[PDB]
Amino acid sequence: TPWSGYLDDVSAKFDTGVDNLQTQVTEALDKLAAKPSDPALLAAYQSKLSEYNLYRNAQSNTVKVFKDIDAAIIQNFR
Amino acid sequence: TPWSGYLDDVSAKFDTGVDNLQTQVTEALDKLAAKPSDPALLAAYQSKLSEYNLYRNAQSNTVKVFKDIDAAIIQNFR
Amino acid sequence: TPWSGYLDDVSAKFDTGVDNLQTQVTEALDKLAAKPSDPALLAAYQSKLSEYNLYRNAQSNTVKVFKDIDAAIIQNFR
Amino acid sequence: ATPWSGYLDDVSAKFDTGVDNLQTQVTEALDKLAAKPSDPALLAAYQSKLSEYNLYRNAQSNTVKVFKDIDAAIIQNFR
Amino acid sequence: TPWSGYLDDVSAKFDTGVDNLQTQVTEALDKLAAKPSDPALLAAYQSKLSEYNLYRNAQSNTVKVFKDIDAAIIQNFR
Amino acid sequence: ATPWSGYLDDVSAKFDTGVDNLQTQVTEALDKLAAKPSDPALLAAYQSKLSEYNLYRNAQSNTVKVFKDIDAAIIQNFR
Amino acid sequence: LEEKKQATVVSRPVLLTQENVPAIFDNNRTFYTKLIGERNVALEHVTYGTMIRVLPRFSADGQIEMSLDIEDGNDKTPQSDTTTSVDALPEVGRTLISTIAR
Amino acid sequence: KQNAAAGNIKIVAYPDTNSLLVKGTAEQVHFIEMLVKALDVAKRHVELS
Repeated sequence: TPWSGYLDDVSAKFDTGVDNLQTQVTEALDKLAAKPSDPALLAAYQSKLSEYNLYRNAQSNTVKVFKDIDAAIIQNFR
Repeated sequence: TPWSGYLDDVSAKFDTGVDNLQTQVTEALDKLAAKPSDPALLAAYQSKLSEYNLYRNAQSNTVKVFKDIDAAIIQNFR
Repeated sequence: TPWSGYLDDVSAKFDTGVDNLQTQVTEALDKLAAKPSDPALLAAYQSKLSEYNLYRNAQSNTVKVFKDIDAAIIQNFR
Repeated sequence: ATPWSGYLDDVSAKFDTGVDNLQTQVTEALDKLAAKPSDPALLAAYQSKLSEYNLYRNAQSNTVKVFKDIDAAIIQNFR
Repeated sequence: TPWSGYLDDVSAKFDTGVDNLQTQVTEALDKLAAKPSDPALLAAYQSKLSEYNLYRNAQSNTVKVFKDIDAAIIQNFR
Repeated sequence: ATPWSGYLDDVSAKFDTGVDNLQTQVTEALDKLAAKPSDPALLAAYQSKLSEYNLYRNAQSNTVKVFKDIDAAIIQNFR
Repeated sequence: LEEKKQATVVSRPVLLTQENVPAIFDNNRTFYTKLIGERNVALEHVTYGTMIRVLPRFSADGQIEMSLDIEDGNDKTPQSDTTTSVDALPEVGRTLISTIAR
Repeated sequence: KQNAAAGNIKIVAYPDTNSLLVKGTAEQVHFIEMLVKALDVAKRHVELS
């Protein structure tokens, strides 16, 4: 098994939580690229790009908070 | 079930509120194109096109505002 | 939840201070999405959405400030 | 009891209680005009109600936006 | 009134710096609301509302500046 | 061989492979029009092509900017 | 007036694939009602089309299992306003099915 | 060895041939095999009118 710590477990919870978004985004992009002027494709792309943006933000903000909590404990071993 | 976020729900509310507008607005055009000089056809089409316009506008602005309310909270985790 | 901290309490003061806004925006949207072209409904929804924005925003800034007020205190225990 | 209502709701509703019944008057004027579109006195009557209604909705929504922008700028300085 | 700090003093100096604008703006609001089509009432409102906006913005930035000076000094007690 | 290209370049290039020929069509439409700038059959065509070109460019740039901001916001957390 | 009408249409697509390999077949075609003349009505037409998307699996019992998406029908055409063509091209529906079968 | 840990097993799906790759000890492989064949069964067909 590839060794995984705790941080990469917290990080993975988001990845499996948003089951298929990662691919839905590129699918929507390839349709939009096939016909930029269609409003039904536009209005569908907006919602996916926004969901993706928020997902990535929350993910990394959480990883950072945990690393700060652990470093503050390890500082007290000495 | 299929994966869908909160922005997807807010968006789909409109699509399920306008039961059939997306088709009617197309058929109206198809008829009009057959005989542009009929005033009854013109009159109908004007109202349909205008309704489709407002529907897309409201749908987009609302998604934007919920994206901003989310981003503001995410920023404060740190 | 059974256990509730100080920050929990301060957060919950807003949730109980706005009696049911969390519902009023949901059902105002349900009404508007059904008829996107009614000015009476648009003029209602603008207000309820704005109120919901200012509420969610100030709740989070206040919790952030109270966290930092005392993260600075427990730093002096050592 | 009565439903909860913020400050912006109140600034909005001061119009809906200021223009006493314009929202009914406009639908009455339209229902009369649609009966006989070629009456000069009916067209002359409807033009005024429609214009007043337009202005009323504009002033209402612009004022709500301005207050929402004065509030967000204070809330941002809490941090 | 019973207890006030230096920041409270800085703030209050605006609340008394403008004598009556706090009422004038609410007064003009309902004069207009009674007759939203009067040009004189519109022009009267536009300037009072602009002055109220600038009054609140100018008030808040100053209080923040003073908070940052005081926090900077207190940081060096240790 | 071929020059190095990043993720943002792959995104920008998707649109260009999507609109197979628009870049040429927009030129030749203009030269037909400018040779006889008073034929409604040429004018109605050019209106369409120019609109399509506008929307294409404008969507491409906004998408690239959003992906930039996502990455800069992740990198800001390495420290 | 008294009128009687009977109609029949049969269509069959064939697609070659390999075990575990997804595959798709897609077709569209048009037909023209030959109502003819110079003092004629506009020549009406109808268009029919089909999707199949499939994924096959061999089972040791000598059974084939398929995941199936099927879409079929003909294009909605209000423009075919004519009464004179009561000999219309036959209106089939529009249908979507997705399922698995063995 | 007979006392190897359960957490050491790895499973990799291989759709190209509709098969699985399993890595572990002999006894672990055996148990996995038994579980696999305790899990997969030919589903029944249902028709709805």
